[PDB]
Parts: sequence; structure tokens; C-alpha cells
Amino acid sequence: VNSFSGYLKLTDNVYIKNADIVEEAKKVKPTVVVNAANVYLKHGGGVAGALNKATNNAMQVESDDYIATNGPLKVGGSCVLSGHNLAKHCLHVVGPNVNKGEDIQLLKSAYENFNQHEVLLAPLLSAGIFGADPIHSLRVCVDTVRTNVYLAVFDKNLYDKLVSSFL
Ligand SMILES: OC[C@H](C[C@H]1CCOC1)Nc1ncnc2[nH]ccc12
Repeated sequence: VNSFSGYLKLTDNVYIKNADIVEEAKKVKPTVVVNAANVYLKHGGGVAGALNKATNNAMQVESDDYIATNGPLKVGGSCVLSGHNLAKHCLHVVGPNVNKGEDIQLLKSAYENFNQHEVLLAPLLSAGIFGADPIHSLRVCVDTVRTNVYLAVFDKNLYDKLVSSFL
């Protein structure tokens, strides 16, 4: 039993809700919140901009030190950093950004990072400003993640389409 509330169950391990991931994290304080990161950990917009703003830019400060030491992530890769005031940990995961021409096949690799954590609060990878089809992203999530994932979908209209179109 965990403290996630109001989710629709899609499969044995995937749950979904129309919610703002920032507000969900502040309420639940999950062990792991997933950020929709880029390889430079430059948290400008979308989920990343929102999570960082909620940390008063502490996420960006920590991320800049991480990059200075380690260099950029790979598309499809991840790193674990602090969750600041939102969660114990933040798993920064880089899905492919279709608006950069990146290979959508890398979306499965991106979701594989979730399997290293027993329970996660997460967005749909490569959705929103990353330019991928969210229905496809949800499909890849369900077919790749085996650990317990609680998906927050910001847009109510998209959420309803995701639920009603889910196979
Ligand atoms: O893939 C990133 C998704 C895409 C959007 C497009 C419409 O709904 C989902 N973004 C987010 N999902 C959940 N919480 C969020 N808070 C701020 C941004 C955000």
C-alpha cells in the first residue's frame, strides 16, 4: 500500500491520473519523481521547467554541477539526483525529442530506466514539448516498465483521450 490517490489502474503495474506532477509530488513526496530531462539538464520548460521552478532553482544548481563533473547524459539515459522539496530522489530521464530529429526508438530505452526503481511518479516521456505522440508513449511505458509507475498527465483532454483509447 502507498499514498497515491485517485489513479485509474491500467495494468498490473501502471496507473494514470489527470494531474500536475509538481502538485502531486508536493502532496505525495514520493521516493522517486521522474523529470523529463534533456542531455544538458537544462530545465527550461515543460515538466523540467516546472519541477525546477518548484525547487526555487536548486534543481538547476545541482544539475549544473553534475554536468560540469560528468558531461551530458545520453538520449535514452538517466541520472539520479536529489528530489529537493518534491521527493526523496529525482530520476532525470532523457526521452528522444522529436523536435530535434531524435530516434523515437530510443523511447523504450528511456523507459527502461524506470525498472531500476520499485515505485515512481512520472510523466509520459517524450510527450508535450518533446513532440512525440502521447498515445504511443503510454503504450511504450506499459510494454516496458515492470515496476510500479504512477503517471501524471497534465492535460485533461489528453488524459481522457489516453484512457478512452487505451488497449
Ligand atoms: O511529457 C511531458 C508532459 C506533457 C503534457 C502535455 C499535456 O499533458 C501532459 N508534461 C507534464 N505532465 C505532467 N505534469 C506536468 N507539469 C508540467 C508539465 C507537465
